[PDB]
Amino acid sequence: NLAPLPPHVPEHLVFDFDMYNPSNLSAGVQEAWAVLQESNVPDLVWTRCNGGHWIATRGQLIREAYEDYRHFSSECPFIPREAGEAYDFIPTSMDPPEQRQFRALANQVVGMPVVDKLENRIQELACSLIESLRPQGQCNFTEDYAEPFPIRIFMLLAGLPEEDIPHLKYLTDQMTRPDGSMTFAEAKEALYDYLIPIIEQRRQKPGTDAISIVANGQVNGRPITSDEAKRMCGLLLVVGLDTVVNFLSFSMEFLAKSPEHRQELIERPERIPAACEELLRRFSLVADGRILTSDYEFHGVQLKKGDQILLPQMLSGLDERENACPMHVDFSRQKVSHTTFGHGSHLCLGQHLARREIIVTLKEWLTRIPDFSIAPGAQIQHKSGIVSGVQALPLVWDPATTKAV
Ligand code: HEM
Ligand SMILES: CC1(C)[C@@H]2CC[C@@]1(C)C(=O)C2
Ligand SMILES: [K+]
Repeated sequence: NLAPLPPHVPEHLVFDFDMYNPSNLSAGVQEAWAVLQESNVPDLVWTRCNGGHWIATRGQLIREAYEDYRHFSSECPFIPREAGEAYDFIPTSMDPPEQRQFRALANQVVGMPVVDKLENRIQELACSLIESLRPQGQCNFTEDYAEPFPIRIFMLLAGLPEEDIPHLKYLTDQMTRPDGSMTFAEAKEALYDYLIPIIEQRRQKPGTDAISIVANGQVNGRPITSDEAKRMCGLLLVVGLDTVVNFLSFSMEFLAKSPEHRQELIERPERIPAACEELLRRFSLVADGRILTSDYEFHGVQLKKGDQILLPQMLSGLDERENACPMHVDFSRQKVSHTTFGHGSHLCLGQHLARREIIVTLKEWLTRIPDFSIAPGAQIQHKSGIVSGVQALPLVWDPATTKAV
């Protein structure tokens, strides 16, 4: 359904892109979004889909808008508007200066220092999961590895039982790729219904888990409030259950379809880190945005106070203006440019944990299962939203070609 065109939006800037069900989704989600970068498409367009909103299509504008928080506010970061209005997670729903004090505490529970403490656990789980699958000669990658690996590690640090995964995963997914059964607001309240008692429980009897640290934390010298802690932990759950999980599947789908690249990493393991960065660019998957704090002329386009603008983190690296032959994957690419982990004051705090999980996966999987492919006749389906993903990824391989170690 298309919303009536606002009086200030000129017809020549209309491009009805649906971020939750893009026209060319069958060609791959990144490819579907890339249509926004075709020759005849303006740098900034307006779509009448999902209530109506602007979409910056080039890395230059995306980066600029993310840096200018005075005009582009995070107060309402999601499309549709009802979702952005209900969205109140900390620190993502705040703009500087207020945002910074909470960011410092968040970095404390998901930052590099935390990764170091989880290193052995992360390594051990990846190897354990892969070894268990190796002899089967097949797997449903999304549910057999992409989900359990990142999620179990997260539940470990958050001190939450693994049996709670199904429910929490469902809720998080409704906030990024809603199936229609729940509005963002309904999913949020369900998430908070789960968290509130745990936070109070851990404020009374503090543990060493991430929820306890946040719950009993301080924000620039003063005690964090119960609601602030709740809004912070809400973000942690979403990010721990619906980010790396999706990216791993895009990366493995690609490797399953390209023996050449698998071979390159097998022969030269030292290239894994660089490969991780090139895959992060090519298979970027996030797209959220901002709301205009006032009327503002941006790159020749008149934006009105309250207008929502989608700033696809995914598009910057796919922009041929930033990377030549953007759809081509080259692990030796000289200057890999992207905004996969965001840009500006809200730059991803968990990117170190994400990269570690990606690199460990690449290394340990290729060491045990060097040769694999997409299951016979399988047609991989992608899903689009605030965070895009892969519906299912059935893989097959000959056990005789694997190495247990
Ligand atoms: C492939 C994996 C990941 C991607 C692509 C990703 C992407 C992003 C992006 C684009 C933002 C900024 C959004 C905005 O500007 O509104 C962000 C923020 C954040 N991310 Fe990540 N993320 C990933 C994994 C993680 C993980 C594993 C954690 C921790 C468990 C994490 C924690 C955070 C936090 C706390 C913020 C909010 C920072 C702030 O608002 O100041 N991220 N991430
Ligand atoms: C857009 C994001 C990827 C960023 C981290 C999780 C996410 C869905 C948010 O709500 C903020
Ligand atoms: K809001």
